[PDB]
Amino acid sequence: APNPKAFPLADAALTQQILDVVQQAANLRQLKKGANEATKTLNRGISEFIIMAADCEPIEILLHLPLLCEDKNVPYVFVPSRVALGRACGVSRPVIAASITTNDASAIKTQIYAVKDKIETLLI
Amino acid sequence: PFEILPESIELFRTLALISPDRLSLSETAQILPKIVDLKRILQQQEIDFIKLLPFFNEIIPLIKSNIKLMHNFLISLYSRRFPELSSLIPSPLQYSKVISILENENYSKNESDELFFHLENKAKLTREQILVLTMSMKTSFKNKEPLDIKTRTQILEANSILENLWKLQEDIGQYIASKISIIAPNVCFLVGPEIAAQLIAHAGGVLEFSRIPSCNIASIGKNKHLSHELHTLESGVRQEGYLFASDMIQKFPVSVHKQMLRMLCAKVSLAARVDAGQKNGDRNTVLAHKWKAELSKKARKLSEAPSISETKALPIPEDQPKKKRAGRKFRKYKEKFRLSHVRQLQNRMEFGKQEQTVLDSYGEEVGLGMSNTSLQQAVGATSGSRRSAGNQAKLTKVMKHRISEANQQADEFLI
Amino acid sequence: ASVLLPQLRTGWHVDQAIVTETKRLVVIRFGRKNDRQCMIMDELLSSIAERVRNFAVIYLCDIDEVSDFDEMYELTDPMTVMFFYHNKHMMCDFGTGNNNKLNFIVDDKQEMIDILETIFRGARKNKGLVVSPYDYNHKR
Amino acid sequence: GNVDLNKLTEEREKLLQSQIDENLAQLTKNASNPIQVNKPNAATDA
Amino acid sequence: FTLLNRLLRLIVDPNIADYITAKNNVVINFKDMSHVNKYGLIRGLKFA
Amino acid sequence: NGPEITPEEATTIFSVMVEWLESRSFSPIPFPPLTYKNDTKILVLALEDLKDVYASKVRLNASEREELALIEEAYDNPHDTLNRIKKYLLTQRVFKP
Amino acid sequence: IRQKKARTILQHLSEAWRCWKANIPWDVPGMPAPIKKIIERYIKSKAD
Amino acid sequence: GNLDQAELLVTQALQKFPSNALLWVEQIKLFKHGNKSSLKKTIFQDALRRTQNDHRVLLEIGVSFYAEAQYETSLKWLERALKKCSRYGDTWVWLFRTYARLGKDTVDLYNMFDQCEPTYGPEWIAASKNCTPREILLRLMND
Repeated sequence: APNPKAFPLADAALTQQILDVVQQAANLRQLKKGANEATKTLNRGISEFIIMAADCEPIEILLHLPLLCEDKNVPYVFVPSRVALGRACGVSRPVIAASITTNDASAIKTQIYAVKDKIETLLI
Repeated sequence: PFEILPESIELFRTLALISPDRLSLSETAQILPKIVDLKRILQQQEIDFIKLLPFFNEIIPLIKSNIKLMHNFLISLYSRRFPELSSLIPSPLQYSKVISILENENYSKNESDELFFHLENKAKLTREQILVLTMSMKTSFKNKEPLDIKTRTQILEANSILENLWKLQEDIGQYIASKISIIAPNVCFLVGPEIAAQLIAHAGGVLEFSRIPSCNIASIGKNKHLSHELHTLESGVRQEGYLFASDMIQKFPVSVHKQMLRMLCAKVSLAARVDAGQKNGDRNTVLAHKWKAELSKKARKLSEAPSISETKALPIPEDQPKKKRAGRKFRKYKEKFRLSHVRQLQNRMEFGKQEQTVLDSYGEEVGLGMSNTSLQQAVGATSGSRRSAGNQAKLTKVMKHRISEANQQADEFLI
Repeated sequence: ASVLLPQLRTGWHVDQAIVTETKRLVVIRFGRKNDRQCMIMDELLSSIAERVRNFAVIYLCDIDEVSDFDEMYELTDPMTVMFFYHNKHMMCDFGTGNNNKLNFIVDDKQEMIDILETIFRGARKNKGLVVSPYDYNHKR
Repeated sequence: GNVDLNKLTEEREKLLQSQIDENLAQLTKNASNPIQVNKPNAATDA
Repeated sequence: FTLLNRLLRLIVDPNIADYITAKNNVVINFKDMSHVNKYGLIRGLKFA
Repeated sequence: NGPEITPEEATTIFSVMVEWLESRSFSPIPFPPLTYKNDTKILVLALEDLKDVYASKVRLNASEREELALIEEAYDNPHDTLNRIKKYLLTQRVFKP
Repeated sequence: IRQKKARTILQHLSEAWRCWKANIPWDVPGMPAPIKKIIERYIKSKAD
Repeated sequence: GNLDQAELLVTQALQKFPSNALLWVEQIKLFKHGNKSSLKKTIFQDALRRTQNDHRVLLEIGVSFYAEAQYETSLKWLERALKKCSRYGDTWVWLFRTYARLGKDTVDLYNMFDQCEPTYGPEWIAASKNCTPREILLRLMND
């Protein structure tokens, strides 16, 4: 079962949507995988929204990213499966953190925005 | 007392103006003994508070900024007297010390103690550094008595303030080190306490350190990279810098330093993150242990080379002629390896005649041979025997890629 | 090498070895264990054996311990090697004159391999003689 | 001739166990040799 | 190289000198044995 | 044990150089300008020297071939090559061993 | 199973020599002391 | 005093309208304060990318460099800005200041000063609002 501190966890459909978005971004180079890269993105400001893995053990290695997001007002979720996330990113190896980055002239801008909105809805 | 430090912070911030700093300097001067002394005293006094930090985490970046500003000011003052000095000596404290030494005077034209003072008084000055400094002096330093005595006085003042600031910073770092096993236990476990302090101090808080992404950590606490100073090492680590100096890296051989260093950085970062996450007095320190173990394992693996392989045999020499192929597609490839028609011609040498040689400076030996037609030979050269496109030396995949990269870099530079 | 190459105990064994390699060629080294030249040859062949493996095979014979094969060389008996395929003796003309056996040390591992290769080729063809690529004519 | 190692041999005989002998680490080509062989050969594949 | 570098600086644009210094400081190799050239010029660099 | 030249020695010898230069009144060699007058010719010369080695030989090994290819590239896209060279001079502080 | 052991030791002997040639240390871990010493001696002799 | 809030606001603005050079300028200014003193060059690069080397962004960068007291670089930046669009003002002022700081001299600038000023440029505009000359205005700005 998934971690309590990994919050907000997505729901299934939402998770799927997010992964699709990630995949799209990966194809368009508008994504960055990896805790450290996510952090970098956040620092820059380029992060549109952050996707983490709930099933990161030891969860602690993420649980700065959420804080960062909060302090930068970037929405964020955890999805459940790090394997799935990795696959979406385009990496066989299992991944914990990714960042869909900003770029006005993306084909997938609209889609990304939708996902962002959804993420925001979750937060409270 | 306990209460002062926000005032100190405020004072530090007020300095965050720009050079020229003159009445500002005077203000700056005032700020110095007022504040930069009391803090030291407080530090010296054990048991004043444990929640000084995160105000010491708030202040250290400010302090750093202040120091930088001071350094800049100093450089401004000195430039046009000794422009290259900044280039030659990076570290601001060190620079200040050098300046002081340079000003000192007495037998400084010949030799004080000139090249003695540097080594002892400006502690850090390494032989290489010193040599470069000397060279610079010989060329670029003007040594015509200072633009004014006033100017000299000002620079002295700057040095005094800057030095004091540096001392304060050092004290703070020491304090952090003393505390760290409570601050960032995991990091300490991974690396060592002094190193942790150095890293953490540089960052700001542990939160700051965490925020720093792994790749950056390596080059925290590097000696600012002077182009003239040699760099390459058998190690292949480019970063040097605090972490690299740790046991965890420096215990293994030089083959593994680079990879090991890289590993360390990421694990250090992870540790920092963990520390940030955990609330005071949890001091879990299990993840860090695991990481350390893993690091060790990795190192061991790197050290341990591959098994001797079964010395792969030659194939049974059988003489098969199976191929028989041809095809525009397949011809080309093979055209690269086939002797060309002009080479075939060359390989024929006319029989009687003293057959035509190109004296190439490296070796005259070379006979064209019956490539060049009789009449042609009698007159001059040929581009009919510059025939082929199908063997014009093309690059490798790797080489091509490299060239592309280079081109890209060039383009970037041009922008 | 001692541990690297396989060594033979008796003449019968040797004969069996010679017969029973159908596919590969068979270099026997007839030599007195404690000699310099023989030792050198063994060392050379140790290296070669692994390489040539899929086409040739190397064996050792203590000539004092196994005295069956003094038919091969009329009791000249220096520390030699001999070449075999389908239980036929294989004849490797160097300069030396002893087309039968190489009774001399070659130092170039690669060279050794090449000569072995040549003899293998000859054997496959059916030839009994084979001219070495190299000359020799020094090491008699 | 071979005298300087006799003592060493004796020492070895004295010290080692069977278990130790059994667990002698099959040695890795510390001067990464086969890689180099592969690489030169590939460069100068004729 | 330090002495050399500064000497060069008296006759080339410093960048060039720096480049030269860096080049004379490479990892040399030989059939599985390195060393690094922290000192002592490389004779075979075309400018050398 | 550090550089065998002690600082005094360096000072002596550096000084000797500098004074000599002063005496000769020497305009220092400037960085190859982005649009150098004798650029192209120089490049050509360089490439010829590089080639030299091969002018004889009839086969090439792989490294040699690569070198030749590079030379050709330089010749054929001269401008690009020049730019690359300039970049290297500026920056490249590190090198294939 | 001594033949196998002998074979292994041959490789070790070779490999230390190789290392020496390269100019790299032969810091093999699990090897027992006296064997190691013997190997070192051998290498020294070879060098001589 | 509140800087984090400002930063947040800037970020929001960027998210909403990424291209708007003034937001970028503001961000740059914030960075120059010296909270990070890092992620600085990268940020600048980003700004340049988004603003297609916007006239004003370059100027801002130059100013920041001026503040940091690396003066040749600042001058270069200012020159670039000028090239991008000379009609804008504050840039000129900045250049003049840089020159003053350095040993360089103003004759060339004066010669090239034939082109317009209060067309655009914030400080310059403000000064104008506060007259009819141009060199006088420049002098005032310098002061």
